[PDB]
Amino acid sequence: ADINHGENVFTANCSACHAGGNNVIMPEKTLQKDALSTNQMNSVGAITYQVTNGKNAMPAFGGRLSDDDIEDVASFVLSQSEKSWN
Ligand code: HEM
Repeated sequence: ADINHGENVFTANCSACHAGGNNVIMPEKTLQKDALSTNQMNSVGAITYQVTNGKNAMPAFGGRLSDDDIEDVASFVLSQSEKSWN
Protein backbone atom coordinates (compact mmCIF):
# COMPACT_ATOMS: atom_id res chain seq x y z
CA ALA A 1 0.00 0.00 0.00
CA ASP A 2 0.95 3.68 -0.45
CA ILE A 3 0.90 5.14 3.10
CA ASN A 4 1.78 8.68 1.92
CA HIS A 5 -1.20 8.67 -0.43
CA GLY A 6 -3.36 7.15 2.35
CA GLU A 7 -2.36 10.11 4.54
CA ASN A 8 -3.67 12.49 1.85
CA VAL A 9 -6.91 10.47 1.43
CA PHE A 10 -7.30 10.75 5.22
CA THR A 11 -6.87 14.58 5.17
CA ALA A 12 -9.38 14.92 2.32
CA ASN A 13 -12.08 12.54 3.67
CA CYS A 14 -11.62 11.53 7.31
CA SER A 15 -9.96 14.31 9.29
CA ALA A 16 -13.29 16.16 9.77
CA CYS A 17 -14.39 13.39 12.16
CA HIS A 18 -11.16 11.55 13.02
CA ALA A 19 -8.33 14.16 13.30
CA GLY A 20 -5.72 12.92 15.80
CA GLY A 21 -7.25 9.43 15.81
CA ASN A 22 -10.30 10.53 17.79
CA ASN A 23 -13.98 10.36 16.85
CA VAL A 24 -16.12 13.50 16.95
CA ILE A 25 -19.53 11.77 16.76
CA MET A 26 -18.92 8.59 18.81
CA PRO A 27 -15.97 9.50 21.07
CA GLU A 28 -15.33 5.93 22.34
CA LYS A 29 -14.83 4.57 18.81
CA THR A 30 -11.33 5.99 18.26
CA LEU A 31 -8.71 4.94 15.74
CA GLN A 32 -6.42 3.77 18.56
CA LYS A 33 -5.41 0.08 18.85
CA ASP A 34 -7.50 -0.64 21.95
CA ALA A 35 -10.76 0.69 20.51
CA LEU A 36 -10.11 -0.83 17.07
CA SER A 37 -9.48 -4.26 18.62
CA THR A 38 -12.56 -4.08 20.85
CA ASN A 39 -14.65 -3.41 17.76
CA GLN A 40 -13.08 -6.08 15.48
CA MET A 41 -11.69 -3.16 13.44
CA ASN A 42 -7.96 -3.74 13.93
CA SER A 43 -7.35 -5.03 10.38
CA VAL A 44 -7.01 -3.71 6.84
CA GLY A 45 -10.01 -5.85 5.77
CA ALA A 46 -12.31 -4.56 8.50
CA ILE A 47 -11.32 -0.97 7.88
CA THR A 48 -11.70 -1.30 4.09
CA TYR A 49 -15.20 -2.77 4.53
CA GLN A 50 -16.38 0.02 6.86
CA VAL A 51 -14.89 2.78 4.70
CA THR A 52 -16.51 1.27 1.59
CA ASN A 53 -19.94 0.57 3.08
CA GLY A 54 -20.29 2.94 6.01
CA LYS A 55 -21.42 1.95 9.50
CA ASN A 56 -24.14 3.47 11.69
CA ALA A 57 -23.50 7.26 11.64
CA MET A 58 -20.28 6.91 9.62
CA PRO A 59 -21.06 7.53 5.92
CA ALA A 60 -19.98 5.28 3.05
CA PHE A 61 -17.04 6.15 0.76
CA GLY A 62 -17.32 3.39 -1.91
CA GLY A 63 -18.71 5.82 -4.49
CA ARG A 64 -16.20 8.57 -3.65
CA LEU A 65 -12.90 6.69 -3.34
CA SER A 66 -11.21 4.08 -5.53
CA ASP A 67 -10.36 0.60 -4.19
CA ASP A 68 -6.69 1.64 -4.10
CA ASP A 69 -7.58 4.86 -2.21
CA ILE A 70 -9.41 2.77 0.40
CA GLU A 71 -6.62 0.19 0.77
CA ASP A 72 -4.15 3.08 1.22
CA VAL A 73 -6.23 4.97 3.78
CA ALA A 74 -6.85 1.76 5.79
CA SER A 75 -3.10 1.09 5.81
CA PHE A 76 -2.43 4.68 6.92
CA VAL A 77 -4.93 4.29 9.80
CA LEU A 78 -3.18 1.12 11.05
CA SER A 79 0.26 2.74 10.68
CA GLN A 80 -0.85 5.72 12.78
CA SER A 81 -2.56 3.43 15.31
CA GLU A 82 0.80 1.71 15.81
CA LYS A 83 2.34 5.07 16.81
CA SER A 84 -0.69 6.12 18.93
CA TRP A 85 -1.32 8.94 16.39
CA ASN A 86 1.71 10.83 17.74
C1 HEM B 1 -12.12 8.43 5.93
C2 HEM B 1 -12.35 7.75 4.75
C3 HEM B 1 -12.55 7.64 7.21
C4 HEM B 1 -11.90 6.60 7.75
C5 HEM B 1 -10.60 5.94 7.24
C6 HEM B 1 -12.64 6.15 8.92
C7 HEM B 1 -12.29 5.10 9.74
C8 HEM B 1 -13.03 4.62 10.79
C9 HEM B 1 -12.71 3.46 11.59
C10 HEM B 1 -11.46 2.59 11.34
C11 HEM B 1 -13.67 3.30 12.53
C12 HEM B 1 -13.80 2.22 13.64
C13 HEM B 1 -13.34 2.84 14.98
C14 HEM B 1 -13.58 1.95 16.17
O1 HEM B 1 -12.91 2.15 17.22
O2 HEM B 1 -14.46 1.05 16.11
C15 HEM B 1 -14.61 4.39 12.33
C16 HEM B 1 -15.77 4.60 13.03
C17 HEM B 1 -16.60 5.68 12.94
N1 HEM B 1 -16.41 6.79 12.13
FE1 HEM B 1 -15.05 6.88 10.60
N2 HEM B 1 -13.75 6.96 9.07
C18 HEM B 1 -13.71 7.89 8.03
C19 HEM B 1 -14.66 8.88 7.85
C20 HEM B 1 -15.57 9.28 8.81
C21 HEM B 1 -16.23 10.58 8.84
C22 HEM B 1 -16.00 11.69 7.80
C23 HEM B 1 -17.02 10.62 9.93
C24 HEM B 1 -17.87 11.84 10.41
C25 HEM B 1 -18.91 12.28 9.66
C26 HEM B 1 -16.90 9.33 10.60
C27 HEM B 1 -17.55 8.93 11.74
C28 HEM B 1 -17.44 7.71 12.35
C29 HEM B 1 -18.38 7.16 13.32
C30 HEM B 1 -19.67 7.79 13.86
C31 HEM B 1 -17.81 5.81 13.71
C32 HEM B 1 -18.45 4.82 14.69
C33 HEM B 1 -19.47 3.97 13.92
C34 HEM B 1 -20.12 3.00 14.88
O3 HEM B 1 -19.52 1.93 15.20
O4 HEM B 1 -21.23 3.29 15.38
N3 HEM B 1 -15.99 8.55 9.91
N4 HEM B 1 -14.20 5.16 11.27
